[PDB]
Amino acid sequence: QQYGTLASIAAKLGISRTTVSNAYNRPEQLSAELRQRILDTAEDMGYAGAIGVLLTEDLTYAFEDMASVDFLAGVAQAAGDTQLTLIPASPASSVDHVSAQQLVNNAAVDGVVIYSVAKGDPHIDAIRARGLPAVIADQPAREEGMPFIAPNNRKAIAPAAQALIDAGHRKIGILSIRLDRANNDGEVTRERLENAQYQVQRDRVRGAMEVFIEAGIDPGTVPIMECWINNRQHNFEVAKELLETHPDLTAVLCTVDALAFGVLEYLKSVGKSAPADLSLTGFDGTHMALARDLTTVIQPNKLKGFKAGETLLKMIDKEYVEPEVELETSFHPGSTVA
Repeated sequence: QQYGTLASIAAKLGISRTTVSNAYNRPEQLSAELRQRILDTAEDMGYAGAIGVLLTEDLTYAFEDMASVDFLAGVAQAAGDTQLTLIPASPASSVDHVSAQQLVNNAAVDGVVIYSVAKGDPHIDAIRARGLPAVIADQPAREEGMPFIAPNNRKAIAPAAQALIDAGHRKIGILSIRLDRANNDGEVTRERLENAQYQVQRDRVRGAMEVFIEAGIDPGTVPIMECWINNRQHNFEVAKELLETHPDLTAVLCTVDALAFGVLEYLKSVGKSAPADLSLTGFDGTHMALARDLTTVIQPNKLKGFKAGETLLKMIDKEYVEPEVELETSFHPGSTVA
């Protein structure tokens, strides 16, 4: 729309903004000819169902995890006057198909945007069994009949791990969020990582590790901790444990900006800061990350959401959509280098 629209219309016609307003709210205040002129001039100026989003997190996540809120803004922009229904799906390993299928079959939507769900998640199968048009964002990749939108994580993370190596860091630690259904906080074992169903996490860990290996670092020396639940409180805890357990670490590479902030809130509690005491990297590029000028990987989350919702709507409208789209990311040198 853009600010001052009524004033512009009045200016172009040499009348008052109230004159223009009356054309809309008080037609009787002016002649049928001036009303038409105001309306046409407005024209020259350019002046039904519901879709869902399956979140394998607590409904709060959609409003407290800033990366997800930027994504959803994007889905909100594609869907115009379309009702948007957030569907809270439990990520617990106890969930079976009957539970997932009842949740899904009771979602009053014409389509669903699957947001960052583990590969092999029973909700995915439930959606397929219902034949609900669906688009996937971030993960899971390679689902038949379900368009996929995401950046190449193994590659998008390279610039961050590389930046750490270029500053001569070798005692590096890694932090991640949920890697699998079976709950796990703290140390991540090779087995949990290798069998991780939460691609993105697994792939961002892998891509970073691949850059460290090329640097000479032996994988077994790089500690990897995780927090099953992604909270401000858990991000803090998992950061304390890693730095408290491996005090010799000079840098910490995070799979998500949130984790980096848990590392900053932790360093802060012990009088330290970053860099100086510790070099850290993030991934996402949230508004807060950029304000702190955190070294991180910028990901266009709002665009990812817009393409997601658009792809969904075109699907429901029997339009053509690309089966796979790779979103580009860009490294943000930031100021947590040293």
